Amino acid sequence: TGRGTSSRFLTSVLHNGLGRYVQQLQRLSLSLSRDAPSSRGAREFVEREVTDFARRNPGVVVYVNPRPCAMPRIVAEYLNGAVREENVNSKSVEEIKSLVQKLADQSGLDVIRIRKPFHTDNPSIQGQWHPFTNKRTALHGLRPRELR
Amino acid sequence: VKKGFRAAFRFQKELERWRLLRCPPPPVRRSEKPNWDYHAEVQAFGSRLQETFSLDLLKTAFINSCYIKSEEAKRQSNLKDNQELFEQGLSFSHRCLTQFLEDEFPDLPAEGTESLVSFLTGEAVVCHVARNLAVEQLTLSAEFPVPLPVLRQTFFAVIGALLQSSGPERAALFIRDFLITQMTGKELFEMWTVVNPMGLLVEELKKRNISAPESRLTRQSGSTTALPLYFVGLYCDRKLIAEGPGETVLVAEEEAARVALRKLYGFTENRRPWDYSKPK
Amino acid sequence: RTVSFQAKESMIRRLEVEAENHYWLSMPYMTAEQECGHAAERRAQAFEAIKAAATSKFPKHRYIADQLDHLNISKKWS
Amino acid sequence: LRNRLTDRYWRVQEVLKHAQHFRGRKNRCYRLAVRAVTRAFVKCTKARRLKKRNLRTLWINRITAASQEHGLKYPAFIVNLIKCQVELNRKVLVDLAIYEPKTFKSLAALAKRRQQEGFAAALGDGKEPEGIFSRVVQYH
Amino acid sequence: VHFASHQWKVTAEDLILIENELDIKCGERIRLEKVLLVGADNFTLLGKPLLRKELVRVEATVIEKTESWPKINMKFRKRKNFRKKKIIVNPQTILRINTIEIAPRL
Amino acid sequence: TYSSLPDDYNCQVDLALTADGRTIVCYHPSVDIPYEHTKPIPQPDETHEQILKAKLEVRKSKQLEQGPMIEQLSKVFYTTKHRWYPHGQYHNRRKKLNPPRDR
Amino acid sequence: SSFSRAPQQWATFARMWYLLDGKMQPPGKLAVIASNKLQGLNKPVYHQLSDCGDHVVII
Amino acid sequence: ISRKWEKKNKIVYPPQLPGEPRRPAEIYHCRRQIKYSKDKMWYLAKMIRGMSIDQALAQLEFNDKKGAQIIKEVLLEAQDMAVRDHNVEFRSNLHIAESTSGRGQCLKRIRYHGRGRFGIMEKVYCHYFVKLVEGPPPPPEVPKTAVDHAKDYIQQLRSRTIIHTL
RNA sequence: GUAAGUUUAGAUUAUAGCCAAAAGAGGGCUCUUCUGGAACGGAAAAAACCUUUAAUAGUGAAUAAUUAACAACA
Ligand SMILES: [Mg+2]
Ligand SMILES: [Mg+2]
Repeated sequence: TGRGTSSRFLTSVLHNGLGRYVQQLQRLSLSLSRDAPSSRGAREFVEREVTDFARRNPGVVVYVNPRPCAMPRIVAEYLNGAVREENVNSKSVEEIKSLVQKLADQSGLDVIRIRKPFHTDNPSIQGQWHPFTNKRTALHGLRPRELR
Repeated sequence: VKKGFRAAFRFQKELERWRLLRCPPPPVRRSEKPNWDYHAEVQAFGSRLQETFSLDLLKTAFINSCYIKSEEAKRQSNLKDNQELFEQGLSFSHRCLTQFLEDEFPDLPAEGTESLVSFLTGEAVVCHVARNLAVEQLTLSAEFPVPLPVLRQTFFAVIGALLQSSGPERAALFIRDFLITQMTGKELFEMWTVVNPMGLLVEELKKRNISAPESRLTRQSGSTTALPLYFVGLYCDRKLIAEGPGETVLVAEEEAARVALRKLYGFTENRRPWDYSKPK
Repeated sequence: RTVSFQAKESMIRRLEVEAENHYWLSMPYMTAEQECGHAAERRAQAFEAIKAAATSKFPKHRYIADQLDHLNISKKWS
Repeated sequence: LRNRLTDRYWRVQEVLKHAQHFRGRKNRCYRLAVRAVTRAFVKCTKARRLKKRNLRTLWINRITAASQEHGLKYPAFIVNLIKCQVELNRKVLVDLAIYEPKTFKSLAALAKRRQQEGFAAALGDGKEPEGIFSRVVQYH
Repeated sequence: VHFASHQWKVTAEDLILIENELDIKCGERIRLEKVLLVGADNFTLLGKPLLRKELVRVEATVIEKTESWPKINMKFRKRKNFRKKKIIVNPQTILRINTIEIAPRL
Repeated sequence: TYSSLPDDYNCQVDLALTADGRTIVCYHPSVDIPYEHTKPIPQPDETHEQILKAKLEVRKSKQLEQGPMIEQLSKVFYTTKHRWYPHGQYHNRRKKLNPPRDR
Repeated sequence: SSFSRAPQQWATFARMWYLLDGKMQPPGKLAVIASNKLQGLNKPVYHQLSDCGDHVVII
Repeated sequence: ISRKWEKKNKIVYPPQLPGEPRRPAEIYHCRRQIKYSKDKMWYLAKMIRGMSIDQALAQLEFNDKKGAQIIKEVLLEAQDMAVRDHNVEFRSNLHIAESTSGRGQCLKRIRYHGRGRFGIMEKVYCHYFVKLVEGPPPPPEVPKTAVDHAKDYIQQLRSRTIIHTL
């Protein structure tokens, strides 16, 4: 499946942790139905947990739209431009609450095979190895068997 | 003909996917699409960065002159520009960026510390930084996608609005976090273009009253083949200052000059890492 | 065949360990008679636990709450 | 024909999406593609374990090259560092040799010296002072 | 630095990926406490097997908490079939190394 | 001269133990190349392209045919001829347009 | 260190020329040294996909 | 059955602005049911690829195959409509961008054998497609020079990285 | 030292094995009797010999089995 799929290297959006950490999630949309058994669990989430989540995360704008609906759905958008969409059909409050927290922590970068765990832009402090390191020089720079 | 409508419904969705790939839709600004409230979006912008802004000032920054022209033309069939804030914001950034660089690299020449500031205030860096902070989404203009000169202007206007509200010390942290970070992993001459590096080196050595260097061939391999390696070292007063690798003697010798210059100005690869630790 | 050097050594090392096993098994702390009855109480208690679990099977309680909670499937915002 | 399966289109696409990068009729014929995909998945699972073993061989190969530049064989270098209470693993040692040549040379001398101390202790017999680098710190 | 069950060669501004949940909020600073070696251009210090707390201090930050991409596990069995298959996804976290400091207490 | 490795090529190794005996200190300054061990640059007679053109001299038949041209190329770069032949359209269309870059 | 990107890469992967003298030596022992350098197993940057061999000259 | 090649002639672009290169004209033409094998027609359609209208018509006039005459007549009609309906100025200023053959609807019959046996016979048909683009034929292919080959080889060597390490 | 065993009620499938190692009996087969086995590692490929308590992610670590062995006098 690796040869059947794309891959990338480990990175961060804008050097997130160097100076100050910025939260990538910026918008949430949740759609509901007033009276539909499928969306009962989402309704309870609005009743109890929606306001508390908004306060703990003040950089995210949350939209709640009751309307005639068949499947409740959540849309998450990020600063780098990614968009993610999830169905919430007939799920419990606990399931939805835990799902939302995962979205907050994520950065919009694609979830695919990552080639290496570690990324460094300054791998060497003493100088990268080349063949001439560890080779002694010679007087007058005479290559082997040169008479001079 | 099978009974049921659910399979027909599913297939309509796939036909939608196929059509999009073949005929990608033209870009649209997020304001047009649903789930948009301008007032709420602006407030989250400030809180996202852990900085406090005055709402009246911040909104003015996003407005652009071209936007006013479009509205009036539609109107025939008040506002207030960000021009004042743009000039103030850009001016401080140039001075603030220069102050950072000189302390870090005092020896480095004046022309150098102008190229780096020009490099870090160009469209490439500013436009790239602006988009990932949502500045493009909140901009008001007559053309979308926003042209880079327009996008760049609105970015510095925002810094100007931050300067007025919270003063110099806060803005200096803002420039460090978002603009100075962009030089991580960048070699000096990648940001500053110098032709004839040897000529510059000779003048610099004269100022400190040092003798002109003597070029010599420290190491050699495969000279007569089509893939040769050369090491050239600049010797001063029979003392080594720099050593450089290259394909040809001329290329390798030029490489030694750049190595020497970097050490003189203290912009080496193994130099002390920049400091973001200070909370003040 | 010829037995390789590795095989000969590996076998010797295992022989040496077993030799020590013989030694440490030659010095019983208690004789047979002293052992008799020294652990009777603990053993008897253990079986009592086993028997109690075996004879404890029975159906489970049924509650009105479980049956009537099914009606919440049609809860709504009025 | 009272009841007929109406979803066969999507059940077919599940297999065929994993076969688009094959060559031949294996990438478009279901009866052939299905056999090839399961063989690929079996290989994918068995190669997760084999990968870890392969990388260790690569590390040992590169370490032998780095040590021999200083005149040391691989067994001597690794063993003596352990006797000095150094617990660096093979993966990190390869990084130092490639990216920290001076630090690697320092470790090369340390391992060589500890080897020499062991040789002296072996030849000399009786009670003699132990080597400076042959002293073991204790924990409790 | 020895962290989790792995050893990492580290420097300031580096990114590290840990393949399990950590219980730390995003944006939080941490101190790595098992350090085996610290080095500079001209000198290096080696612990036996660990350096003392006074000498070296390493700090890191939690940047992202995520999950891995789906991994396919399909045991080898007669009558393998294409649906006798499992998908494994593990939680992950990313740390950015911030600073390394030393003090003159040798 | 306590170091057991010669100090003349890469660096000078000085190894010491702290008083408590819990840390090992390493001092490794670099060694610079002596002036007496260098050669003068041959200023009297250079871009790598010029070297290639002299190597890949077109002398007979103007532009040579595939086969003879490939034999010339293999000698210059010390390869076999098989390296230089093209491939079909199946392999050329599989190639990635934008492979990832690390740093 | 402090080289430009391209010269740094060129230096690391360059190919070296070596000399061996075979007078009175056994051919088998000579082969071991030559095979080591031909494959590139003398370099800490060795990989089977990197083509890191060197030239060997025997007289 | 699909007939899309015909409708391609009815696309209308918006007027070009003054500061823009002049867009060349395009013509699509085909003949649908032909009593000829598509495999045989392929060799004829392949030959005239990339050539100008006059060179194509010259080579067709001296070919002995039955397909050559049919292709020539289709080419002549395409030239006539190009000037008459698609605002082409000069007849000679045209070249063949696309030319290919396609399968048609066929018929099944019986073929007799010698012991009361039989076989299934197909009476085969094919289509022919062309696209004419105004302008001189684009320049031909030039094989890579020895210097060009080498420059690629150095590029390959420069791309190498240290694999599976920090 | 250790956790199974009997009674009651219900229910099929199966009723030809294979190789290694012991002891016999009719004289290489053929029967009878006790023990063991069914690698993804090893013995060159390797159902049956040897190492091996289940199955998961990791660019960690310590080990097991492991086809080779070193022509006269005295
Ligand atoms: Mg292993
Ligand atoms: Mg037929």
